[PDB]
Amino acid sequence: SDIQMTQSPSSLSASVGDRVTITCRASQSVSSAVAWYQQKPGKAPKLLIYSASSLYSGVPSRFSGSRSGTDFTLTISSLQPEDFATYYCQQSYSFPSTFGQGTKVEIKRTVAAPSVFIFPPSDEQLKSGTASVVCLLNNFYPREAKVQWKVDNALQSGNSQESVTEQDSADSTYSLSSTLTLSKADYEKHKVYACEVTHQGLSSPVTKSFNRGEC
Amino acid sequence: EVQLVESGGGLVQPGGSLRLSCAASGFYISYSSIHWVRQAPGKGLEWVASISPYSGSTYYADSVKGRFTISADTSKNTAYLQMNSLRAEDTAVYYCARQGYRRRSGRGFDYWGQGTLVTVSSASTKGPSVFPLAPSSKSTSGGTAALGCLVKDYFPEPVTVSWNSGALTSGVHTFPAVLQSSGLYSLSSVVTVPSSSLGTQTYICNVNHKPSNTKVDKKVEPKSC
RNA sequence: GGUAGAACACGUGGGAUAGGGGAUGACCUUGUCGACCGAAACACGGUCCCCUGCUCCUUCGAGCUGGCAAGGCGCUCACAGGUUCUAC
Repeated sequence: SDIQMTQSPSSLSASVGDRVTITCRASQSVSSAVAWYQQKPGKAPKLLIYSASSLYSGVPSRFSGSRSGTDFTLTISSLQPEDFATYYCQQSYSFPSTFGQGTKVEIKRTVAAPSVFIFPPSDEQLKSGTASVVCLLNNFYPREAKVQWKVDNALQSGNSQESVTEQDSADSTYSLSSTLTLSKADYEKHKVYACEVTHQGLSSPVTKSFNRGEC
Repeated sequence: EVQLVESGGGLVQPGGSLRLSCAASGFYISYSSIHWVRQAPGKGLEWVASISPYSGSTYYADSVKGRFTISADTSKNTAYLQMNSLRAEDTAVYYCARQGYRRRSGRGFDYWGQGTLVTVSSASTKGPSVFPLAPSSKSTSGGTAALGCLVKDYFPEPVTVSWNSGALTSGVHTFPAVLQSSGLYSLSSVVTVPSSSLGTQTYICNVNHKPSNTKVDKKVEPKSC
């Protein structure tokens, strides 16, 4: 049987300056041949800790690692806005080497209302035969938010997609895009289009609307 | 300047083969151990294989035994990973990493590569359509406005979106792609800029899709109102 | 041709509980179980005993143990035998 490493927790959210500890338990004895890596979304992982208790050259002193038998703890004494990543423990005691499930560390922040914008379909897209109207929620916190679409004051369901960015590393905010896709005939069949956003930073749902064919 | 540049990744049919290359610069792989680790989209790091510096000894994962083969060339200073009989489970971003020196560090991977994407699908390649999301004229005369680009109907991943040929970085948000019902991918990239410069500064989004070799430089202009 | 002895290489059968108030032959190989080096997880080449023990005219010295296990050789005891040499 190979050596599996269970990481704990799978996710957490701590404030700036908080002391965050991530544990990693080996299935069996792996000596002190464990390492802690930090990976940004869509980026190459960086070596933070080697040999359980030694920090790699160039890593800030806020990162530390310790070993208690089979348990290995990666600690951040004062969390920074730039410490947003998924952290991984990897054993190098025997082959095949294995990683941990990973701990995605989030940075807790004060509630910030989003900036809501709306974009009608381009003329080029109308030439292509389709029509996608975009709704942008920029720089907010927390990540939870709800977006609804109103076509001539009528709710829509199933015909809208949404995507969420990762946390900025200087403000810890989020950005959400909501795309409502229709055919050219269905887009031209109606008149006014509205995006209604509900977020905790708001006391009332913010609605951004536009009348098609007019600017 | 230790660096690892990877190549050879792309779209492979369900069952084909593919050889990934990992060129090194700033060091010689003959004195280090070279590891391959993969990551499925949205999943954790998965150790694939490893090759040792002075014996050529290889080690593989229980899920890629027999199908995969790791190798290295000292004269060309380049590692290789030949994968055969690829299935949907192998679709992932593959990284090659250097196991650092035993005095400086331990057995940890000090230097890594940017990775290369391998998609195991029988679907076809489609170039994206780029549409401008112009800043609205009726935006309540705010201090900052938003403008962007919609990159729609492409397959497979990924696309590289920049602004002003990589000159505008602050305030840029390139949302992750969303796999829609048509089997294609669609995303947007927006940017917040001072609305007092919409009539002077030219804002252009640059979209690159290497799987289809399609580059588009779409200019974003506000409509007359 | 006899008696006796010695030096060698052997055969067979035995022997080896204990380290700082003192274990070992601190031999060779393999397996093992550990740390750490050589740009070095395996393979290759190495290191990990102050004291103490043993050896030697490296003798204010010098050389031989990271631990364990097995096998071999070695040390020791007894029984003879073999070759060579010596004395009568």
